[PDB]
Amino acid sequence: GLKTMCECMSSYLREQGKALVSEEGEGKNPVDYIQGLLDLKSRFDRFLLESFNNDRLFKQTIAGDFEYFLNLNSRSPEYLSLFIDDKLKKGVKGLTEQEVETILDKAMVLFRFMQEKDVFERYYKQHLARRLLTNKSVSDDSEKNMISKLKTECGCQFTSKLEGMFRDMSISNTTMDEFRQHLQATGVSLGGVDLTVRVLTTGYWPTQSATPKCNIPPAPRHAFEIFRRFYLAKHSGRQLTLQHHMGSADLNATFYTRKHILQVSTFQMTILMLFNNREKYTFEEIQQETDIPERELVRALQSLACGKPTQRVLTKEPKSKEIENGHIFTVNDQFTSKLHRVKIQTVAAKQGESDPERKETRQKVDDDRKHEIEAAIVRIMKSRKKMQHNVLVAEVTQQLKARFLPSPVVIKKRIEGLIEREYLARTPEDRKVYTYVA
Amino acid sequence: LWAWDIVVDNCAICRNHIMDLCTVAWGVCNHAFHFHCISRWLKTRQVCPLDNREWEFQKY
Repeated sequence: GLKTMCECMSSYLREQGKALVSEEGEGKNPVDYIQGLLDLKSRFDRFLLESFNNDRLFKQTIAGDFEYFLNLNSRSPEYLSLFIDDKLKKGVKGLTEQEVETILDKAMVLFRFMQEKDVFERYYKQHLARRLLTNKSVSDDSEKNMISKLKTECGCQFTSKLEGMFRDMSISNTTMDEFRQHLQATGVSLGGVDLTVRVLTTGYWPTQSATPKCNIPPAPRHAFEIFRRFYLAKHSGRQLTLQHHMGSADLNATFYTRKHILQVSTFQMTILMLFNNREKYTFEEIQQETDIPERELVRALQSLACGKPTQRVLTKEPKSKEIENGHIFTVNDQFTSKLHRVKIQTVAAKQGESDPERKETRQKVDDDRKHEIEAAIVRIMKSRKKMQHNVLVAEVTQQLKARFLPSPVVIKKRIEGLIEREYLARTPEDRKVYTYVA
Repeated sequence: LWAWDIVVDNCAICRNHIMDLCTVAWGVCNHAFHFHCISRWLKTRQVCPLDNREWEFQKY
């Protein structure tokens, strides 16, 4: 008799969840979406605890329904990562320590319900890397505690890679800070700009596959040479990843009244140097001489002349949504400004990624996961030194369930590659015969 | 400062063939290992037969 109402409530909850997470309409706020899921979960928990006095069957039913309707959205983990990242960011409504802890506990509980935890882990790593690069950390100890709690909730086997990556990132950040401090004590420098030395290895970091190249002016060239010399004087032979794709610096540059510190991006740095040294530079010539991305050029144009009237000292032709070739602009420092330092506001749009960019990132993550699964598949066969056609598939699926979803194609590819690369002493023709070589 | 030479064919005995199936990870001497060697020493075998000595890499 207790069963009969379970079906009805499960159906109602499933319909409500499907309606809430439906794709009808666009521009859904990830923060509002996660808030709605949290509110629904809280309402269900209150209903279960109040009237159903913590019944096991109802808990199992609601857990099954949540697992069913949670993975209906492929992009859902990314919004979860954004919600758990911006909330931890400073200035998020001034959340108290208890409130932050409760929000993190709820986020960890939801992360337990996600079927595909690999995408969630990748998104969390990317968000953590972005927050670290944002140079706006609220509490590093709080972030470490949240990471440890999430790893404990998700399981040691599943989150060992995430914990190792977080420890490696923390160690790399500490080493970079120590190296910068030593170089400063080194009784030397390369131009007096802000020590934004991102000389860190990209072995286990979420570095972009493409490294933009920025036209280094004579001052930027001297700064790069000095930085390279200091790095050689710190670790000879070793060369960490210090690409200028996201290079940042803080220096005072005058284009030819009041002294101001200019803050520009890596792509905008070439344009500023061209305007600081030369008088008239065409947009096409500047882009050709710097090879800046079209999106980067558009963002720089929007943040330079299309922004606030107080910082609108140049009238680009045309300074609108459209981009016109040969846009002649001049950096007029005589214009009246309010802020002492001219810092370009960061382009922080709504949480999310471009559809082609998101698809490419998902494809890369899936390829990496498939490669890791293929590599780990041979480990199961090597541990038992023997496996069958179904036995190997079952063993692979045992280790490829929490992190991702096992596929027969991946198992077949791993079996073929074991014979091909001679890593394992198996035979592609004889599936029953399986052994280990390496 | 210094270029990275991980040997396109093979840096040393790796037992992984010249392929990505079996560079980013730093070597023991901080001179970088082969792409096949790094992949073999990452998660392929418990005992790394890819850099003579056991190779596990560190740092992000």
